[PDB]
Amino acid sequence: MGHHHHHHSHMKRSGREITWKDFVNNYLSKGVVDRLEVVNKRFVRVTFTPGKTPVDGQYVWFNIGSVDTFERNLETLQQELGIEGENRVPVVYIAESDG
Repeated sequence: MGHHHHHHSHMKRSGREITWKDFVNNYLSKGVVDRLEVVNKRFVRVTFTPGKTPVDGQYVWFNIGSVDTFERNLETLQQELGIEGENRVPVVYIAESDG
């Protein structure tokens, strides 16, 4: 049960640091990605579809720096891989001043 874990602990970034190319091939094109949550605009968390991996399943992430560059590449990437409205991966902008 992933319910009993360290709740009173800081978000250790997100999880495992991956590259954009690894993201595309092993996750994005496989449809196992639900959404891309851009946390504090520093990086993007690859959110897995609820069922594939739990919270304890340890989510993956990648640094972008240039949020603009991330978005241009993502929307191009989607139109290349034939992603239409249903497979379009929702981009959720996150920015807590705490981080």
